[PDB]
This record gives sequence, structure tokens and C-alpha cells, in this order.
Amino acid sequence: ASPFSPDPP
Amino acid sequence: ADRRAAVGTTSDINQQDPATLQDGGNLRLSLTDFPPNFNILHIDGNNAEVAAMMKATLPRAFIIGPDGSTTVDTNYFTSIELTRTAPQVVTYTINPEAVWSDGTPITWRDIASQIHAISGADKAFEIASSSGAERVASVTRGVDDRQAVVTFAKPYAEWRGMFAGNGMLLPASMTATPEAFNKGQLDGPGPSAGPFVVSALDRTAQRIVLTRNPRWWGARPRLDSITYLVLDDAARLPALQNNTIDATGVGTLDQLTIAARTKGISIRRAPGPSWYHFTLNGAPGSILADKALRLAIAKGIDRYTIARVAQYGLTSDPVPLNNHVFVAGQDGYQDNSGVVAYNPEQAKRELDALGWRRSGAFREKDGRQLVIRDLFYDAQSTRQFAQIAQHTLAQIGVKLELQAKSGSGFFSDYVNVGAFDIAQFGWVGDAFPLSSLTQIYASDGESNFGKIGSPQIDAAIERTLAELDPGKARALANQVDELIWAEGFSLPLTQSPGTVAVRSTLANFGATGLADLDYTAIGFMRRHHHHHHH
Repeated sequence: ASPFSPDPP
Repeated sequence: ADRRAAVGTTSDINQQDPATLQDGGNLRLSLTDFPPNFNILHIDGNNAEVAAMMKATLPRAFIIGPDGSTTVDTNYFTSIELTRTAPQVVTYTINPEAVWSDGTPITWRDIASQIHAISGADKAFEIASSSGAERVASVTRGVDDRQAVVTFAKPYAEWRGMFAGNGMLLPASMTATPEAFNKGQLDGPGPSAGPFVVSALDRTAQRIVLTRNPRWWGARPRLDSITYLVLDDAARLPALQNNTIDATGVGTLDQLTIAARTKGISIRRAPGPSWYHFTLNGAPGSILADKALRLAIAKGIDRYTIARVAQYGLTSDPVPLNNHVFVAGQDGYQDNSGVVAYNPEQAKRELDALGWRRSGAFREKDGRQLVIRDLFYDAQSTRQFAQIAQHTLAQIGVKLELQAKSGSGFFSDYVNVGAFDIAQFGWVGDAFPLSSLTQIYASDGESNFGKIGSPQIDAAIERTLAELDPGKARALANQVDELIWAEGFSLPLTQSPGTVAVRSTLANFGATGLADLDYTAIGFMRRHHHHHHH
């Protein structure tokens, strides 16, 4: 889990 | 509709011989926002959407397959060798034809500079993750400028992920100094080395264009370009229907229905290791600094209902994600969520024992109301998550104040700085699940936005990374997960369905799951190309 995203992937 | 939300061993990409595809074309995709920083190693540039775009442009040392297996990408490295197993020594030998887009060759200095920049030695680098760089004792020059030998001071099983998967190699000009690392990529990306190159950043048109890298020494891509358009979540499916973009994710049942109804669109499905969650803030001065309050509140959030509402009709027998380290379908996955199993009556009891009593419309203590700011990225699905949690928490006397936000600064201006009590967002994993431990859950983890941790969690992470046996390492990681749940760090909700809507004309592109794309192979099929040999 290294990068993030604002929306549910 | 019928497959489970679990990581498997396949991709769904409409594989075709790229030589039989059209020569040319413009792959049109969407972005949520222009990033505030294009350095994907930076704390403000750790955006999965941008990292996904950069994979078409930057070297990665390994190709990951649909089962998570790795092979050396010989476009970038002649060879990569575990020169010595313990102490670990890895020798990267760079493909002599590899050049950055400014003419500079790729050399051992790029590997040394990057490892130093994310090692934590110099606090001026504002990094998102170390990817184990703090465990390398040295990076030295091998037999010539094109060879780097990386010597580890401690075991690190997932060394292949340093420059692969979500990791990738940046040029020393962008990593050598804190100034360049932190501020050199604010307006756009630095030099790159891949089949494509970012050639246009139009802030007015809200567009980013990738075209063929002239210096690319590998297979000539079939595509002329990849174009990214900024679009909000509600605009994505209409854009696909109107023929303005060519692929976009499918996150709800109604989205799946619209996409599947649309002529010329295919539904591809390959779940990857990514998930959505509530992350709690335990920083001093925050209301959730109290661990017992975190665990009580957690007992009032119904993750199972949330997962069923989020995923019904989209996946089979929807369930919530019950692990921080492994997701469903991965080796080592297990349910460690029981310490905070949904129990409103028990939540109420624990809230009373703490002095959060029903003194008013919501519970109160020492003149403060029990209100929890929920920071999330405004969209239909995310608002739904927030609303369900709001309803169940209201039923136990807890007020969830929804704070929906937007724009490029959701992380850099809110999440990264602790501007929340709970924050909803997603983590996007790859084939290297252990590398998240030091990043997110260690007490000094660079992505520990909520500053929640303990010496026991730190020691359990240490034991996990010291372990050379994979099965024992998975056991130790699950003990870490148990401690993470018991600390009220975060509540995993749903892992990705892996459903993507793609223009039916596209080949070697779709739902990849664990696998990398071969960006030289993406292309559009010719007319009456209706055979499927894969």
C-alpha cells in the first residue's frame, strides 16, 4: 500500500 | 455481478499480438486532479493516479505478472542479481542504452541518489516512504558507471519492490538534493526514461499528454499518445459514453449497469491489492488521541453493512476487508478485526466507562461534545460511506461531522497535516505487501498521518522484516495486523472489485490486477479483429 487515492479503488 | 472481490492470478486485458494492432492512436483516460507535486517519492506526490501515469515513463527494475511474480525488465537492466543472500547484496547492472530524456545516461548514481533520498538519513527530504532504503548499508559503484551494488545492513525480503511495482527509478537530478526533491517537480515531471514522455501539461484545458519518447531504445509503442483529462467522479461514466475517454473504473452497481449497457464498451475484472478505509487521528490535542475512545467508536461503525451497500451487485457475496497487510485472495489473509467487531451496546458501555455520557444530544465529557470530523473526498460513493457511518455512530451518541473536500490538496493540505479525526481514503498496494509496514504503521512511518503507534507495533514490524522464511514472515505480519486493529489505527472497509470499463477496441489494456502493463503493447485493434487467442 505505498501510494494513496481519494476514491475507493 | 459474479466474481468475488479477491486478488487472483489473472489479468483481463484483451491480450493481442501488438504487431497486429493499429499503428498509432490516442488512449484517453481521466484523472481526478492535477497533482500538487509530480515527484512520486514526495509526501505530496504519492498519488496512485499520478504514479499510474508515470509508470508509462519511468524505469522499473522488474515486470510483475498477474500472479505477483517478477522478472527482470531487461529494457532497463541487463541483469539484477542477488549477489549474496545474507548479508543481502544486490547488484543492479543497467542496460547501457538506457538514457534519461535529457540525454544523460542512467547510471549507478541514480540508484545511489534515490536510495539516499528516501533512506531517512537527511530529514530535509519530505518523503512518502522509504521502501526499506533505511536498511541498506551502502550503494557503491560496480565494475563501471552502469552498475550499482546495494549492500543491506538488515534483511529485506522485498528488495525487488524498491524500483518496481509502485516503485520506480527517478533521475539523480531530481533526488540528489532536498531542494530538487521537494520543489523541483511542482509544475511538472522531471526527466524520464520510458516508452512515453510527458510532453504537455495544459492547466487551462486540464489535460496531460504523453507521447512517444524519441530516445526510447525498446519496442516502439503502438500508441501515438496517452491523454489524461481531469474529470470529477460523476463525470467519468458520461465521458466514456460520450466518447471523450476510453477507459475508467467501475466502482458501483449503477456504474456497472451504465457501462455494460453502453455499445462498444467491455467490462474487465481483475482485483488488485487496494482498499478503502477509515484512518483515525491520534495526534495530541485530537479527540481520538485516547486509545479507549478509538476502540469504543470503532465498535459503533458497521463495516459489514458498509461493504454490502458499497459492493452489492458489483461483486459476489460482498464482505469488508478484515486485514491491513493482506487482502482477500492473498496468502496470509485472515480476519483480525474481532477486537473492534461491530457492537453498539458494548460501544455505549465503553463510552460510559470513559465518562462520555448522554448529557446532551450527543455524548459529552468535561464540557466537550463527542464530535468526530470525518474528512473525505466528496463523491457519491464516499459520501455514502460517510453517511452510513454517521447513522450508526449517531445511534450510540457519537456525532460524525462530515467534512467533504475536493481538489489537488486533499492529501497535501488535509490528510498529510492531520486535519481530521477520521479520514476516508484508499491505499493502492502492489506485489510487495510488507513494504507498507514501515511506511504507514511504524511510529515514525512517513505515511502515519494519524500518528498512531506503539513500541510493540514497532518491534513486531522489526520481527516481520527480519524474518527470511516467507510463511513465518506472513505469520509475524498477521501479529502486526492484530496489534494494528487493537490500537484503533484504522478500519479497512472494502477492497477493490477490479472492475474497469474499457472501449472494446483496446487491446493489451484493461483490468491488470497484480500485473504491470506493457506500455509498448497497448493498442487499438483493426476493424473485424474478433479473434481472442488468450
